[PDB]
Amino acid sequence: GAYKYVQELWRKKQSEALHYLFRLRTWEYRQLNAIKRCSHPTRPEKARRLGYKAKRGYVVYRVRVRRGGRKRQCVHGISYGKPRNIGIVGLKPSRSLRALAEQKVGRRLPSLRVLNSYWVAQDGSYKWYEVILIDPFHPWIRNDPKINWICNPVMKRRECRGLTSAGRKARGLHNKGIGAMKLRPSKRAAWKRNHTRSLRRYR
Amino acid sequence: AGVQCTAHSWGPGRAVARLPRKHGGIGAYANFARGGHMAHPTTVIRRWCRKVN
Amino acid sequence: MGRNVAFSNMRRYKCTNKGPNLIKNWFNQPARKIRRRQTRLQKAKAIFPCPLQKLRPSVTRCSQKFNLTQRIGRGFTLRELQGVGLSAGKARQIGIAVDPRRKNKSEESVARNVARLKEYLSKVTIFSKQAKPEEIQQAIQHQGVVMPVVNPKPVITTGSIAEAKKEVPENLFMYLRNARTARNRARLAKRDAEREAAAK
Amino acid sequence: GRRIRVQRKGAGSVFRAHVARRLGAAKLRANDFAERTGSVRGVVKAILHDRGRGAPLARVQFPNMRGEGRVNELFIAPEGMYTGQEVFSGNKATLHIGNILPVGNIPEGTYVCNVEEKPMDRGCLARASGTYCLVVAHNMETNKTRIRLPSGQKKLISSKARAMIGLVAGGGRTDKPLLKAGNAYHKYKAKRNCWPVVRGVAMNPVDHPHGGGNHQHIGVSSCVPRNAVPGQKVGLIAARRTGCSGG
Amino acid sequence: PGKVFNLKKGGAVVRIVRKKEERKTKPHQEFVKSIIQECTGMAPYEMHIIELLRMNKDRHALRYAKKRLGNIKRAKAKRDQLSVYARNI
RNA sequence: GGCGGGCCUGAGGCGGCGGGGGCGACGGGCGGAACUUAAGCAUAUCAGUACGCCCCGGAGGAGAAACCAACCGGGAUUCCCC
RNA sequence: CGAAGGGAGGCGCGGCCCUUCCAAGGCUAAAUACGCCCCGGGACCGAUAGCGGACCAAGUAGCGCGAGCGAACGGUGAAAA
RNA sequence: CCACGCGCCGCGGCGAGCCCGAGGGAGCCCCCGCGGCGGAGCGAGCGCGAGACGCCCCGGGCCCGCCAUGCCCCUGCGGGCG
RNA sequence: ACAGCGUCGCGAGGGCCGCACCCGGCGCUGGCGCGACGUGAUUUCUGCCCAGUGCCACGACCGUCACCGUGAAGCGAUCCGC
Repeated sequence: GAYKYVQELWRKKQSEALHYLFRLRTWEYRQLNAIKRCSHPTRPEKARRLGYKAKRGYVVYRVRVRRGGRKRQCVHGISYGKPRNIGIVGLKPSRSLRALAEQKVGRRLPSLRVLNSYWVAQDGSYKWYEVILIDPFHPWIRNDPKINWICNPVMKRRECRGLTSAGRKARGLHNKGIGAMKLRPSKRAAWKRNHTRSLRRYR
Repeated sequence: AGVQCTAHSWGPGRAVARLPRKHGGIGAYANFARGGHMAHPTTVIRRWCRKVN
Repeated sequence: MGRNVAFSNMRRYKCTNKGPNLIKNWFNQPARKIRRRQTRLQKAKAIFPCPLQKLRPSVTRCSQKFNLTQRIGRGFTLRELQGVGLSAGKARQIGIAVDPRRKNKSEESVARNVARLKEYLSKVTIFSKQAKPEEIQQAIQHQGVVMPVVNPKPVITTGSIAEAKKEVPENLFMYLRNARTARNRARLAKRDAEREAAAK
Repeated sequence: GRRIRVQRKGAGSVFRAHVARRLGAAKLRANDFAERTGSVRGVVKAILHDRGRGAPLARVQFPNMRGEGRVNELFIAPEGMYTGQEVFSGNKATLHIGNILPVGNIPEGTYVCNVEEKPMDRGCLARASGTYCLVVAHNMETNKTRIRLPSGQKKLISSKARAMIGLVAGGGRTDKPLLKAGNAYHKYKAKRNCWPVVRGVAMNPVDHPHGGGNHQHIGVSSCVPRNAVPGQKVGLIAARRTGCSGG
Repeated sequence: PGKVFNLKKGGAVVRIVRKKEERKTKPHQEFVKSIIQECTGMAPYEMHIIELLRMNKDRHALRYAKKRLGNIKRAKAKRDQLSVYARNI
């Protein structure tokens, strides 16, 4: 039961021990490329929690995402329109950096499927997240009852369709009951059903 | 029906009428025009079934 | 045009010509009934002895507006199941739905549901040990809700005026009124007691 | 309004330097081990003309220290340098015109040109015709040398920084009047599309802030704040004073 | 008012479903926290609260804790835990 | 200072397999208007729409309560009536 | 900035209860939606109508540098006799 | 023109009731089928809560709620009566 | 437009522009330069005015003028000082 201790050590991040490890790790991740393959999960305990198993066809890729708010892509800093829509630099991104990271490593590797992402490091301009990607066509993954669900074609590009945990957090599905009543099948699908005019044959 | 054409009015000052016209000046998008939409097009949302107790 | 017209609470049509399609025509109604009957008929054929519907519990309709009526609920609690001595697997295998989320909330619910299970267990016949075709063919599929919950119609009982008089205080209306206002009459008393301390 | 000429200029596109047929980047020879200790000898193969530069350039060929060939350097030419001169670039270099030595080695009062703003920058200050910098003082404790830039401003540069002894050639080029608009067109064609110049008071209100009315007038004061906006800074930016005066 | 007014509410017995032997974290989790405390120590915010606890008492410590954390209940809990280290010194 | 071996991080090739692009609908993810309505017009409305981009499937998405409630309570999701 | 028992109960804040659940990991059928295309039907339109297009070659002929625009034209007779 | 919402008028069925809701019935003009709305109002609410007459209509009289004010008393900032 | 004539900014750890961002142009540049402006060859000159409005001060910090931080009070949200 070693992992109970490593979860406790990762609860104490500000500790001098882990601050040193976190500084060396970050100085190194800075010297590498944005999307890098990591041979092993740099966090074996967190990977295991999100479904990583050290079998062939399970891969870990670290993706570096830039830290800060969104700036709208309007030329010359001008968004012509009603005054409410005139604002370009104070906007906050709609999806978290954890979700942006998954979407970026999904485009880089369209053949693989994305399980989940964990935070590895952060700095004043960049946050690093590590993603677990599964090869749907590997024999070990196909012939495994536990992970053969990813091999199904509906799970193709899950991070493009907001079905990963980070994407589902952005859609508000991490919440149920009051407040989540108008965002269940989807925010758009609730709007369509609520605003549908049902002209029954006997009306 | 009648609205797949691209027609915009030529306008006042060409000695024509003010209705929407296509590229050659052919009248379009109007009940009076040949190939124009109906003024009030039939709809499938009419109540067809009446209710009896 | 005006005069006294109640104002409209209708909302303006949205996405009328462009957008998601917010109009649902119901011409597909006669043919949806036909498709749904066929799906039930084909599913029924696939399991001839087995009924389409699993036994589901009798549960009080939620809220004070329907407190005294009963409806069908998702499944039997594990306490109701222990009254008939059936595990969740065995209950589901014999067509009784099981809800491990439901908690009884009353002693009465367990008894009402335990009784209902006993009726079903006596009614259920299990075809095992080699399918004797004539006897499986002889079996009749039950159609519709198994044991549909019935809300008995109210009836007028008979009572002694004297026994009732002992149960209620005289001036019941005063007693009821004293209870409705008790918290407020005590808060005003506590407030008045402070206004007295002001003199000292 | 419309984007003004200054704004349109920063995207290049017609206002980009006419750099075709220019010899190359004129730069001091790279600092090397033989420059840092001792001196490398070069021979001035040619003194030629750069398309957009008034000052003559010079092809000096040094030996290749790294290997076996001969390496050619392009240098802004000090006046007096001749074809077949021997130019020494080194820490142990004699004080003759053309030689490149570190500024600490150069004595005070010496006219220097193509001075390095920071050591191993291969050229920065005093590169235009006639221009020169002078050695003012050396602080041998701070390893820094004061120089007077051609503007007059005094800069403390590292004693390690190198400079070519001499005054850049082409001296007194602006003394001659251009005389004709045509002579201006020929000078600017070798440089960038900046000529001819239309005054903003000539342009319509859209084109320039000075813009236009019934009479051609600057409207508000030509002086603009240093914190103006990018299309608003058009007249005299951050002027400490304006007007013709004594001194 | 969330309850309807029925003075006789309670016409059936009620299943007493509560408590379920309310339990603590367990010794093994406590033993894991100790091993990690020995090789981690205290975070900076915790050390600052410990100094306020040794001198400057608690209004300052609970004001710092509520800013550093985010709940009065969590802050009061941190102050009560950090007190043992401060009092022992 | 060389000389092999193990670990770890990478590099080049080779083999097997997989991805890519298409579809005026339905579906998921985002970026996102304005005409318009307010008898003017800034919030608001239009509209969480058009349109741009990305991504599946025959459906998709959702989904087995850190749920609702306040009762003589219920009990994943989706859909319909209200 | 950063918890450890924590979340919720449709008016914030501090206390005390009570009911009720366990987030920060994942899967999942059914009922539901829907064009092309195929199949049937209609109190539909009847050649200026109905798809822009019923004509053996309609997104064609033609027009525009291009993105794009975009027609007209049914019927001899029973038999070509 | 059509849909939908509201006002009022006529007409049909039924009447303190009334109702082809969605659905389900080897059944779709047949059968079965909830809300809802009406039946009690008034007050911001806590809450409290209508009979006395009358062809009909109008008016007066009186009752209920909201607001004040006396008086009496239980289970009392509560009940009764004005 | 022009040659001429001024005025202005700027020593590259810069200036002036581009610019959704990544990054660019002047710049293969370097004050006899680059950018910004007026006036418009000569000949002869260009007076007075710094109130107003600009602009500029390693020109002061006077009065004002924020988050933050720091005190005090509070049960805490908070509020009041600095």
